[PDB]
Amino acid sequence: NHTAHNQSYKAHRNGIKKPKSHRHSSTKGMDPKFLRNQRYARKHNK
Amino acid sequence: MKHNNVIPNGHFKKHWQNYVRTWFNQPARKTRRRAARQKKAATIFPRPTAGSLRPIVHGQTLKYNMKVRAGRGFSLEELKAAGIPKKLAPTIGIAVDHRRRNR
Amino acid sequence: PAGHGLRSRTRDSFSRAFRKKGTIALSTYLRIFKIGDYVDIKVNGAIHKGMPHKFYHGRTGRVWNVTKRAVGVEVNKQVRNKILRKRIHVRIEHVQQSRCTEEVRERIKKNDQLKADAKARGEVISTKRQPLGPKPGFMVEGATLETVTPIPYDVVNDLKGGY
Amino acid sequence: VNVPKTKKTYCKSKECKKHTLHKVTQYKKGKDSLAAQGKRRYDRKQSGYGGQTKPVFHKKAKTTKKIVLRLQCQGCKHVSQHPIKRCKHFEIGGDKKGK
Amino acid sequence: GIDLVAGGKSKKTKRTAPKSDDVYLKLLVKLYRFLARRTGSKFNAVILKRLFMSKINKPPLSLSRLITYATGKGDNIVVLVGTVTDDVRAYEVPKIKVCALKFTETARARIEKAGGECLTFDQLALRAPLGQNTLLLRGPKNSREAVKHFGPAPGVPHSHTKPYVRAKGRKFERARGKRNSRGYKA
RNA sequence: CCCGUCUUGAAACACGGACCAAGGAGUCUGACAUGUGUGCGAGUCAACGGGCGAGUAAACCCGUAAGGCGUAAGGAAGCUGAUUGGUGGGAUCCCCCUGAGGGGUGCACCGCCGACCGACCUUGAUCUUCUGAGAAGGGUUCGAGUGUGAGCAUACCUGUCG
RNA sequence: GCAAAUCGUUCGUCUGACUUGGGUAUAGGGGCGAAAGACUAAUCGAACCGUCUAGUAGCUGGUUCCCUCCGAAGUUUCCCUCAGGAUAGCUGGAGCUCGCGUGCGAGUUCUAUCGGGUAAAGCCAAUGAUUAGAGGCCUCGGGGCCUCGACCUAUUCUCAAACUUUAAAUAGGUAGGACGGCGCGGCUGCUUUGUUGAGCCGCGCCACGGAAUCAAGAGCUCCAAGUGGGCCAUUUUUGGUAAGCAGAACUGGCGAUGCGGGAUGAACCGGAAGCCGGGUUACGGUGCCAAACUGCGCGCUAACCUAGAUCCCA
RNA sequence: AUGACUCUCUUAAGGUAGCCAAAUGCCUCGUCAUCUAAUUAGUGACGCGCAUGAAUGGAUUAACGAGAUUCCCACUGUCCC
RNA sequence: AGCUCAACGAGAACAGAAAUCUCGUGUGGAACAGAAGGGUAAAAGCUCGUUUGAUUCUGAUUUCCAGUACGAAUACGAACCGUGAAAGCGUGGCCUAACGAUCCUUUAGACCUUCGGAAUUCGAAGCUAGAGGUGUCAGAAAAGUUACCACAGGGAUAACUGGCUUGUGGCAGCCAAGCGUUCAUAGCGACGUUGCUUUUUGAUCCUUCGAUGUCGGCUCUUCCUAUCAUUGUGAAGCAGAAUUCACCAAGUGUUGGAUUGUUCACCCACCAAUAGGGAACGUGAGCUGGGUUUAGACCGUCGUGAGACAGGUUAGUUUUACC
RNA sequence: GGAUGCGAUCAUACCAGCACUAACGCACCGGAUCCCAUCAGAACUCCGAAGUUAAGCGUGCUUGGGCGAGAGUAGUACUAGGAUGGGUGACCCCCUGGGAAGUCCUCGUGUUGCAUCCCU
Ligand SMILES: [K+]
Ligand SMILES: [K+]
Ligand SMILES: [K+]
Ligand SMILES: [K+]
Ligand SMILES: [K+]
Ligand SMILES: [K+]
Ligand SMILES: [K+]
Ligand SMILES: [K+]
Ligand SMILES: [K+]
Ligand SMILES: [K+]
Ligand SMILES: [K+]
Ligand SMILES: [K+]
Ligand SMILES: [K+]
Ligand SMILES: [K+]
Ligand SMILES: [K+]
Ligand SMILES: [K+]
Ligand SMILES: [K+]
Ligand SMILES: [K+]
Ligand SMILES: [K+]
Ligand SMILES: [K+]
Ligand SMILES: [K+]
Ligand SMILES: [K+]
Ligand SMILES: [K+]
Ligand SMILES: [K+]
Ligand SMILES: [Mg+2]
Ligand SMILES: [Mg+2]
Ligand SMILES: [Mg+2]
Ligand SMILES: [Mg+2]
Ligand SMILES: [Mg+2]
Ligand SMILES: [Mg+2]
Ligand SMILES: [Mg+2]
Ligand SMILES: [Mg+2]
Ligand SMILES: [Mg+2]
Ligand SMILES: [Mg+2]
Ligand SMILES: [Mg+2]
Ligand SMILES: [Mg+2]
Ligand SMILES: [Mg+2]
Ligand SMILES: [Mg+2]
Ligand SMILES: [Mg+2]
Ligand SMILES: [Mg+2]
Ligand SMILES: [Mg+2]
Ligand SMILES: [Mg+2]
Ligand SMILES: [Mg+2]
Ligand SMILES: [Mg+2]
Ligand SMILES: [Mg+2]
Ligand SMILES: [Mg+2]
Ligand SMILES: [Mg+2]
Ligand SMILES: [Mg+2]
Ligand SMILES: [Mg+2]
Ligand SMILES: [Mg+2]
Ligand SMILES: [Mg+2]
Ligand SMILES: [Mg+2]
Ligand SMILES: [Mg+2]
Ligand SMILES: [Mg+2]
Ligand SMILES: [Mg+2]
Ligand SMILES: [Mg+2]
Ligand SMILES: [Mg+2]
Ligand SMILES: [Mg+2]
Ligand SMILES: [Mg+2]
Ligand SMILES: [Mg+2]
Ligand SMILES: [Mg+2]
Ligand SMILES: [Mg+2]
Ligand SMILES: [Mg+2]
Ligand SMILES: [Mg+2]
Ligand SMILES: [Mg+2]
Ligand SMILES: [Mg+2]
Ligand SMILES: [Mg+2]
Ligand SMILES: [Mg+2]
Ligand SMILES: [Mg+2]
Ligand SMILES: [Mg+2]
Ligand SMILES: [Mg+2]
Ligand SMILES: [Mg+2]
Ligand SMILES: [Mg+2]
Ligand SMILES: [Mg+2]
Ligand SMILES: [Mg+2]
Ligand SMILES: [Mg+2]
Ligand SMILES: [Mg+2]
Ligand SMILES: [Mg+2]
Ligand SMILES: [Mg+2]
Ligand SMILES: [Mg+2]
Ligand SMILES: [Mg+2]
Ligand SMILES: [Mg+2]
Ligand SMILES: [Mg+2]
Ligand SMILES: [Mg+2]
Ligand SMILES: [Mg+2]
Ligand SMILES: [Mg+2]
Ligand SMILES: [Mg+2]
Ligand SMILES: [Mg+2]
Ligand SMILES: [Mg+2]
Ligand SMILES: [Mg+2]
Ligand SMILES: [Mg+2]
Ligand SMILES: [Mg+2]
Ligand SMILES: [Mg+2]
Ligand SMILES: [Mg+2]
Ligand SMILES: [Mg+2]
Ligand SMILES: [Mg+2]
Ligand SMILES: [Mg+2]
Ligand SMILES: [Mg+2]
Ligand SMILES: [Mg+2]
Ligand SMILES: [Mg+2]
Ligand SMILES: [Mg+2]
Ligand SMILES: [Mg+2]
Ligand SMILES: [Mg+2]
Ligand SMILES: [Mg+2]
Ligand SMILES: [Zn+2]
Repeated sequence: NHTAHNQSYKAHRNGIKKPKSHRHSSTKGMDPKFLRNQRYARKHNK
Repeated sequence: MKHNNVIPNGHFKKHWQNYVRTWFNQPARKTRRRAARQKKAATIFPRPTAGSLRPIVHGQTLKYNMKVRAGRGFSLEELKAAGIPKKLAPTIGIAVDHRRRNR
Repeated sequence: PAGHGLRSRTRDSFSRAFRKKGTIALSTYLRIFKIGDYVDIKVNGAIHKGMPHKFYHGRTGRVWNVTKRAVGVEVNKQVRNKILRKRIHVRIEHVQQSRCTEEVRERIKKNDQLKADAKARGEVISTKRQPLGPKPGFMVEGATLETVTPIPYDVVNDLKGGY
Repeated sequence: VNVPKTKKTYCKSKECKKHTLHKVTQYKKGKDSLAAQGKRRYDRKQSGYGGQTKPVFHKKAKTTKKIVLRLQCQGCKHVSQHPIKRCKHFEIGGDKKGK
Repeated sequence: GIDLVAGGKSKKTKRTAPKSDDVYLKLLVKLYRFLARRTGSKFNAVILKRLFMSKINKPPLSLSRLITYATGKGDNIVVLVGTVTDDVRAYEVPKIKVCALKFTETARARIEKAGGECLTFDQLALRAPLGQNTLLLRGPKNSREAVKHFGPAPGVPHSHTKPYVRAKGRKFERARGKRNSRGYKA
């Protein structure tokens, strides 16, 4: 019916793969009120 | 069906193998048509091998109305303006088209 | 779904601690959360809104967003051969500020000054920590020696308090 | 399930774009037209020989339907539709509890 | 027994030579095998590796993009392991020294008209054996149709991958799964 | 211990096989796709046909507003249609210095964030033929888009499908 | 076999609904049937012949040269899905981007910190189950002032996968710098009573690499095969009297793998392998079979039951 | 002991005349009689009959049967052998 | 917003175990629609006041998970509202379940788009959001029978033997309450408890479905012992006779018949005795074919019917050795 | 040294009984015209200042209950890894490591921020 036998072995053949971490992360899903103001702040930055 | 591929739509469910048209006679057709033209040229000598004179007509629809091409034959109004009776025109190598209008 | 509800198997994990029910102390609502801070997720059973899935209970994550009543938390989740960066929002009642990095900031300053004090005197050093190494030799003053010997067996003593 | 006769809800009409009084009535599916393209195609498919050419559902399972409230704004005289959960007994303007 | 993976051998594959049979390319490879070995120049090593690469790994460089990257660098020699194409969108062509595997007929004419020079990699070795005063450029590798179909599948969330469809229109993959009015949008 | 075979497991009291010769099974074709080789390149393709030509089914030549694919997308449609890059890493090269050094250069690629075109929404000084034009100003929306093209032809392996 | 229905003996009927020749009529979803689905040219619960037709098959069988390299899966989800398919995982090929110890990587530990409710424990703690007496014997019932039981107080025996205050071992998460820190300025339509915050930006300065060990290196993409019946063992563990039974958990093993040992054996012990010479071992052995002591020591056993004689293991 | 009789629920009608452990009865090798030294067989009876019954024909029946069954006499290599 | 519940204690005409009223104690022992768990006390419970956030517009995230959809849930943004003095709370139900694609139909919304020669008005077709349902719930439109049967396969899977197991069946031991006139143990062994056996039946599904001939009897050999008789002995509640218990012991023997296809059983009779079993439930190219288990046929019950019946009945081809 | 207002930590702070308190406070307390409030001026609300520290609040005490800490229970129970270890089995010793919990015993009974005021 079911079994986890051999599944950890399969996962470790090429894993465990950690996601690539970049200096800047996506802003999707953050507070739109904060994001909108930040966009204006960069627009008038000098 | 497997993997990421375009959805197949081959129209090969009938008895298509009985309706295959090969082109192995393509060189022969070129030879036969050239011989027919050569034979025709001697028959109508000294009349030009290009055949009857054809009019200039516009291409149809918005996609081709900027170009001109050969039409079927000169209209009756065109022949009358040129002073050529319609019954005499075809006998001197002028194509006649009694259907074409002049807008 | 598919045989298990959202809060299945949470009888013990999501229950309040013994004699620690009722009103939530207000120091929970006076905490300040900034982007980049580390927080430990600990589900409070009394607050039913903005509560994380049972998996994220007992996990430490990094704050990536701040809202009026909740903080966005990034939590690692192992799925087969990959680690996924799960971004979840949780009401601040379920999060505690983690002390996993409490030593880092104070350690950097000490390293910076030690290197500065060594740079002026032209003595190259290393500020790295080291694990417990072997102890040096030393002398121990003699004292009365208590002799330890095996004890004769007694069946009557093979029971807590004896038979 | 008992629903009040009137209800003060948001109106999407550009005239109002605000909360206004609405009259509550129950939606009822209209009569199927013979001129609808789907009906025109089905009648063509059914003509001649071949018998029934489309499936006919038989294994009914639901014992209820999702009742839809028809809310007519009293300002702009426009209608909005608001479905409610499944229920076996439904009425509009029934006597309230206790009263 | 030894506790290693594949007996400690590498499982990576890289091109150690060109796949082409072009006799002129093989002569260039021989020339730059010698230059890389006897000079230790990083420029020569990079040039040698790129001569092995397949066609898609040697994308063309438009003349207009060549001009923009060469602005303010007239003295330097532009080097491209690939083909230089002409761009009708560029109007003013300054004099420039360009070394490339191939120049299109229009690109060569425009460069030569402007007083520039079109060089081959054997001529570059005589002028810059170590790559001195060179501007090494690469064309856009991922600007092609095939790449648009790569990445996450078209049907997964947050995907802009182009699907494989035999035609374009309302009747070709615009229904269920592509809008909320038909099941879901994906 | 008898080979072949299905099988968790075959020397099997599992099946095929008395012996030898010869014959005997992933092919051809259409569509598409990735990869690679080759030609040309914002183009590419002599493909129907024509002109011919080894007295010739080949080869050679011909695209004049032909056609296919590409060169512009979004929208159901009416329609409208790309103001032309900022930044963190980074190959190579140049200078100083001879440090896990500091400046200049910053291609490819990746991450991040604007702008532009379109669907949807929103916005409207000033004009107009009253329904259009558009000064300014937008959006947690949506797109197989734009921000100095990369394609087309052809050969073959592999894969999906008829 | 004389014979794809015959032979021997024995039997039914024998002037009749009798037997038989020839002619003639009925033809395939049709005929004909005193009816057996009988018969219709050795073919009948739908004849025979040709064609459609190389009919379709998730099922059975087979599938043709050599070395070399890499090398699986019996698991996930969906499916009138359960002998199948797709999907993800595992695998190959093609590379590409970089890197050479300054690596930012790790089926490991160390340091700091966080979560837990199993094992055990607990009832002299809640809930439930449960044994016995003791005192008080106020007040209730029971019977005969007495008296048993209810009651109250302090004790007491024994318990729980769906009880618990408490509470391990093992395992789980996070962090240990150059994507760090500080200083001075700037941007905002967000935020504040407030250039107050928040985030970002510019400039300047500092940053011996900021635990150990290792690092036959790291990242990224494309195309695609096979597989989706598993089985065994230590330990945890459910159903079952039990099973070489059925079903799960972690790891290893077999399957795909020979080789030495266990007499013999897919899984036990040892150990994994190019073709050879020398040396030494692992497990297991050194009376013969059979390479190596009837080696050097102590004790126990005497089996007139086939004394006894090596993990799994009989 | 049995139930003519009475009470009560109830059907379109409640199996009547007959017949039966039947080629139809589960229980069952039913009970009694008979046949035998001995009978799960046979026959004759008995019947609250799992599940008998009237042209889905019931109950009989002389004559007939390469039809199923039991017994007796004759007969015998079926058997003792 | 105010209030505090279950229960108990002490009090009050009728009034009591239990009506209502008063005080006191009261960590929730109550209540919160439903299953269970968790959660909650100036509340999430109870009583009142005002109300419709059970609203409109997208997107993001979680659970499921392929990191697809659906359902459900959560955190924001932009509107419009409710409630409160206000902070604040409210996007249904305290939390964990309560539900549904394509096509088609129908409704709502947008002084919207199209009907392709140009217009107008009907009609029709589109765009956006809901509704009518698929419960086999990622969603065909679906009744039987075959004993007249067919094909592809399956030992992935039943009906024998064998194997594991031994609950059940069978056989044996230990303790000693009691029985035995007296007397635990001549002979017995309650309450318990330890085993053996594979001549019972089950459990399992490992071998066999390109087939291991499937009941019983007949015939014939060999083997076992847990000994019925026979040889030699010990014990007795063994006077004799007969009988019982136990030991060595498998050398020899263990029969003729009625009824039944039987295995089993039962009776008659003889006998020293008429013990129990194995050998692929020994034995079909050894027989036999009564039974079971093809096709004909009858009855009863069941079914509308075709037909069904570990119900009864009768007729029904038993092939080959020379390796 | 304290009180009061707002608090933080939420029993070392709770519960029970007994005892005690200068000053300013905090209370009890007086009244019901107005706002408000009920069956009920009890509560809530408003206005007030005659009386009292009786209660509340505060502090102390108890071989008090509870709670908190230690010791002990105990290297015990359990547990990770190992063995061609023992044993018919059930189970168990040893090796490399980790390591609890009632009873009993001792001790403790809050700490503290801002503001105002009293002791002054
Ligand atoms: K032809
Ligand atoms: K369950
Ligand atoms: K039809
Ligand atoms: K096979
Ligand atoms: K097989
Ligand atoms: K064989
Ligand atoms: K593909
Ligand atoms: K073209
Ligand atoms: K041409
Ligand atoms: K649209
Ligand atoms: K005769
Ligand atoms: K037929
Ligand atoms: K199948
Ligand atoms: K305990
Ligand atoms: K208890
Ligand atoms: K697959
Ligand atoms: K007869
Ligand atoms: K309230
Ligand atoms: K009370
Ligand atoms: K289904
Ligand atoms: K047994
Ligand atoms: K078989
Ligand atoms: K035989
Ligand atoms: K017969
Ligand atoms: Mg066909
Ligand atoms: Mg023409
Ligand atoms: Mg599902
Ligand atoms: Mg699951
Ligand atoms: Mg018609
Ligand atoms: Mg009709
Ligand atoms: Mg080696
Ligand atoms: Mg290998
Ligand atoms: Mg629809
Ligand atoms: Mg989605
Ligand atoms: Mg098998
Ligand atoms: Mg084999
Ligand atoms: Mg065998
Ligand atoms: Mg086979
Ligand atoms: Mg054979
Ligand atoms: Mg051959
Ligand atoms: Mg190509
Ligand atoms: Mg053209
Ligand atoms: Mg438009
Ligand atoms: Mg725009
Ligand atoms: Mg003869
Ligand atoms: Mg006919
Ligand atoms: Mg006849
Ligand atoms: Mg028949
Ligand atoms: Mg035929
Ligand atoms: Mg389906
Ligand atoms: Mg198979
Ligand atoms: Mg796959
Ligand atoms: Mg812990
Ligand atoms: Mg648990
Ligand atoms: Mg528990
Ligand atoms: Mg326990
Ligand atoms: Mg399979
Ligand atoms: Mg499976
Ligand atoms: Mg099995
Ligand atoms: Mg296999
Ligand atoms: Mg052995
Ligand atoms: Mg050797
Ligand atoms: Mg010796
Ligand atoms: Mg009668
Ligand atoms: Mg009868
Ligand atoms: Mg009889
Ligand atoms: Mg007889
Ligand atoms: Mg009779
Ligand atoms: Mg009847
Ligand atoms: Mg009848
Ligand atoms: Mg009769
Ligand atoms: Mg008669
Ligand atoms: Mg007759
Ligand atoms: Mg509940
Ligand atoms: Mg909600
Ligand atoms: Mg208000
Ligand atoms: Mg809800
Ligand atoms: Mg809710
Ligand atoms: Mg629907
Ligand atoms: Mg429609
Ligand atoms: Mg028209
Ligand atoms: Mg389904
Ligand atoms: Mg049928
Ligand atoms: Mg099997
Ligand atoms: Mg007994
Ligand atoms: Mg066979
Ligand atoms: Mg055979
Ligand atoms: Mg045989
Ligand atoms: Mg014996
Ligand atoms: Mg006597
Ligand atoms: Mg004998
Ligand atoms: Mg007989
Ligand atoms: Mg047997
Ligand atoms: Mg047999
Ligand atoms: Mg035989
Ligand atoms: Mg036979
Ligand atoms: Mg037989
Ligand atoms: Mg028979
Ligand atoms: Mg029959
Ligand atoms: Mg009937
Ligand atoms: Mg018969
Ligand atoms: Mg008063
Ligand atoms: Mg006082
Ligand atoms: Mg005390
Ligand atoms: Zn309105």
